[PDB]
Amino acid sequence: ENMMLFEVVKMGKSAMQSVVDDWIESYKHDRDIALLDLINFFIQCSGCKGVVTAEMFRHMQNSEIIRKMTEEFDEDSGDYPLTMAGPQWKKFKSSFCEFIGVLVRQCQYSIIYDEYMMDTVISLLTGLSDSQVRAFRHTSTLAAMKLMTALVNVALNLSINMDNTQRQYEAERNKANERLELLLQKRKELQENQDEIENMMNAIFKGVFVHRYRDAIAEIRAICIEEIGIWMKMYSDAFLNDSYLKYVGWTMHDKQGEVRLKCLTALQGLYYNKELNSKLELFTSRFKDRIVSMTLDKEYDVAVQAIKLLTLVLQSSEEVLTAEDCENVYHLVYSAHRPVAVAAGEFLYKKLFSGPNANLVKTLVFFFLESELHEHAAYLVDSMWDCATELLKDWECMNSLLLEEEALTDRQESALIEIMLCTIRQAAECHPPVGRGTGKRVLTAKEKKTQLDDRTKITELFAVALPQLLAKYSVDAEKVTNLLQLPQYFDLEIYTTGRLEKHLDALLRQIRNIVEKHTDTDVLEACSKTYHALCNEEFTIFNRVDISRSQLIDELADKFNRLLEDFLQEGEEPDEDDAYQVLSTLKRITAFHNAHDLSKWDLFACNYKLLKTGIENGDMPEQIVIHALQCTHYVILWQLAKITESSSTKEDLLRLKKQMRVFCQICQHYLTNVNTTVKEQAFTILCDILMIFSHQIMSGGRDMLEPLVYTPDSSLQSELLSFILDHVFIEQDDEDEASKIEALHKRRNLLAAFCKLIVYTVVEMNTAADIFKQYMKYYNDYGDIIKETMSKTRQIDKIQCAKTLILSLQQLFNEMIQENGYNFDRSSSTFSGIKELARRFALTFLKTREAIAMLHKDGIEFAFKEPNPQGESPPLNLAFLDILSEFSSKLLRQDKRTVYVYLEKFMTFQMSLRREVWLPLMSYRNSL
Amino acid sequence: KRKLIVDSVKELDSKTIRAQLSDYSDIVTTLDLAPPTKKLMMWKETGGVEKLFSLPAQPLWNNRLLKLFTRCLT
Amino acid sequence: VSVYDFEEE
Repeated sequence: ENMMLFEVVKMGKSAMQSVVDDWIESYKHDRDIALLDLINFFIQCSGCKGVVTAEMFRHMQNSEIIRKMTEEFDEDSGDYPLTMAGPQWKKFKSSFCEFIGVLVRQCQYSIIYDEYMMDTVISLLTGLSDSQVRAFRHTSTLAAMKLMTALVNVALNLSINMDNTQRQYEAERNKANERLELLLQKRKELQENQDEIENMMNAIFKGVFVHRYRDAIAEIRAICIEEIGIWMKMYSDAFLNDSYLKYVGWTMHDKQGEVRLKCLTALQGLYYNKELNSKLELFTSRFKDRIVSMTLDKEYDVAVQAIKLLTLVLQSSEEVLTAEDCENVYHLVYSAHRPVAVAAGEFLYKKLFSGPNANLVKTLVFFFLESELHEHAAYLVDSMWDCATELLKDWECMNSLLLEEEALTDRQESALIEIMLCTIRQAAECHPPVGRGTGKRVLTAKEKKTQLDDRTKITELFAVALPQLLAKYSVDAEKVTNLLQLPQYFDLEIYTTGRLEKHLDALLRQIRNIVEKHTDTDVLEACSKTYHALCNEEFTIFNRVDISRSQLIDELADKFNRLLEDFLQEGEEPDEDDAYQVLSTLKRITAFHNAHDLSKWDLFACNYKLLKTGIENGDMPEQIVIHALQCTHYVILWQLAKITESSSTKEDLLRLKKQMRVFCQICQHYLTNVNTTVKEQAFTILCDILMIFSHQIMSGGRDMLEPLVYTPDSSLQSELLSFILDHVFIEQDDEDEASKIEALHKRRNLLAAFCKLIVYTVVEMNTAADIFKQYMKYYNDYGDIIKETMSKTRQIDKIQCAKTLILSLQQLFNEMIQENGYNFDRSSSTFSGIKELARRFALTFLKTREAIAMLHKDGIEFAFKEPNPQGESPPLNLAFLDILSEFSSKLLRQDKRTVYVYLEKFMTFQMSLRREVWLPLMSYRNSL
Repeated sequence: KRKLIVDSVKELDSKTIRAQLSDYSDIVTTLDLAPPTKKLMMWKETGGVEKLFSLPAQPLWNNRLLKLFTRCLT
Repeated sequence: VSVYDFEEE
């Protein structure tokens, strides 16, 4: 049956040559019947459910057959087989294509020349390829294109048997005259058949390809380009020309990514071919700028292929690319998208990276410094982890290159530590840096051994070298902070088990040297984080390192006391140089009091004493204040950690609660300070404190700690919000990109600090009103924070959320009048946005039913709460409900009259009579 | 009416293709850079609302202090 | 380069 053949290919279960061979025998017995089922197979592969008949075939031309098949198409949707999803339709797409191809290849030695089957098929294909019906035009174009590839395979076979027979003719001439004669007739017969196969190929090409490669439908565009890429590859002698390649050239500029991608894979195929083509030179000279421009394709996948292709070009020829082009490709190792970054990494390796690795390491350093786009090397190292892993892991080569003696500039030494430190991090932590890596992909067995071998080797090499390097560069703050991060990647069992105790001591000394000789904030956090990573109770160096750590803080703590003993005498008016001395030890203490339990030294007093002296006299350098606040904060957390048990105590808590209590009041008055950074610091710690000491400190079976009852006051609740409105929501414009985004992230951090207090009931939820109102104004900056906070408030009290929402709108209403007035134009694009905001707010709405009710029931009270003082008693708040009308849609049908009864308790009978200005009332009630 | 997709236009004309060839500025873009400072790399790791709502505003470098904040979120 | 000059239609 007609349908039997189509349903076979879709569901062949078959060696498809079996269907083709069975089809071919049906053609030898009767040609007309077999062609009818081939025609009907194409029609049906298009999704058409109609049928072409014998009488239609005999007397009807194809344009008429196609018009009748469109009539009877009898589709149920706009989908056809080639546009369906699912593996059964992708399988069908493959059966379809292979059937066309095996069919032609099996008819290639006889039937294909019978001047009957292939002219029928081709005529049908190109008539359907000309149809406005997309199912037919897309499917025929795919069929013609696969059809055509087969013919290219046939001509390539003919060309090979034409030359084999030429070699058999010259051989028998070179050594009987009735066989040279049978050979020259065989050569002429083969030439005739070549001519017939070129005719068919030319029919498809001029009849289908040159029209359909520029099809309105991009997928049809992509089918043609992929297939011309295939012929040019398979029969390069006949098809690798300017007159076929021009189509690929032009289409590279297509506006659709799928199309541009197929152009590049097609060209990629003509290059791993890689064999001395010169007609490719002319094409690349003309289209090289476009190919380079596609390294920044809007679509990423095309950019990768563009880069990959360009790397082939380098191999094929290299001279072609020119310097500016190469540098544009190099810049992309810094790209956000790793598939681009490592493609450019490969181009960079190939072009300019080709002990031994000593100079290759220097060139990486020179490259990283010459390309001033990134200050660090994390992303440079990750763009090349995959290709040049052999080199980026030669730490011994980098190691003694910073030590054992033109030499190295000082920027280059700093570039090399960061580069080296980056290789170490990516080698120990086998993941890319943030924004490059996958979603917690876990590790192959070989990855895991490679991950444990590297790690020991790092440990063993730099246990010995780390203390030397630190000594040589102890004074540069940039290079110490880097160096100090290596031990957080070491395996510490190796320190003990491999005769290394001497070196650990030698470094721990060099670490206590740097803390003493530095005041940089990063230098000191590195010192504290490493001492933490070395004081792990799982390993046997804890006692050795702990002793050194206890000696370090015995020194700094006793000194700090001595400095405060002098700095705060009543008549010892301290100068700015005495202020740097205090700041230096305080900062060193601060950095260590974060990551280390320093309650044994009881430092609350000193910090307290100074915070209370800056408040009383108001003369106190910001940095002493900021750092004291930090230190105090660390002192209370650490105590609360040791209230883990009460194996500890029952009486110490009264002191701990009092210190949190006073520290809260101290932060609260540093929050109104004039200096921005002091405010942000007091605010930051306050948000953390209030969350830590919330009611939440004991639902998790933590009930012992209830007496730690600090709820924020009404005073602070708003001064906290005052901080947000003055320093988070700021005037908007519309040191270049890098610093502004830093500032945005810190403003986001501060806003989240407060919304955490909202979502967690620390401060009354009414305060979110002045935050929700900024949802559209600050969408890109703070949008995501605002809509997850307001949905968290929704999730905990849906109607309270609605009650705060419309007060947010109520607070954009009285902003609008505050400067302008009560006669303000009520269709302004200011008003219109408040209306749009509300529309979007409405969409947030299952228990939605009373939420929306009181929703309306507060907007109603706000809309007749103040009457017009000199007017018909219109009201002052009449129009505000045009906004609320955007909430009517989400209302219930039953309370869409309970809207009224409540509406009517407020609305006088006289109001509805009046219209002009009163319109907001009319279409508020009309909404209901 | 019929759901069968009939295309009124089948081909892009010559002039539009000439236009595509002479202007691709709308299908190329500027380089989206990865975080180019160490601190901008940190703010991408701890940024996004999920991490920001589960981490304190003042960073605590020892898990014991950190835990004291994490424990109090539900 | 002139064969690659688009003059179709």
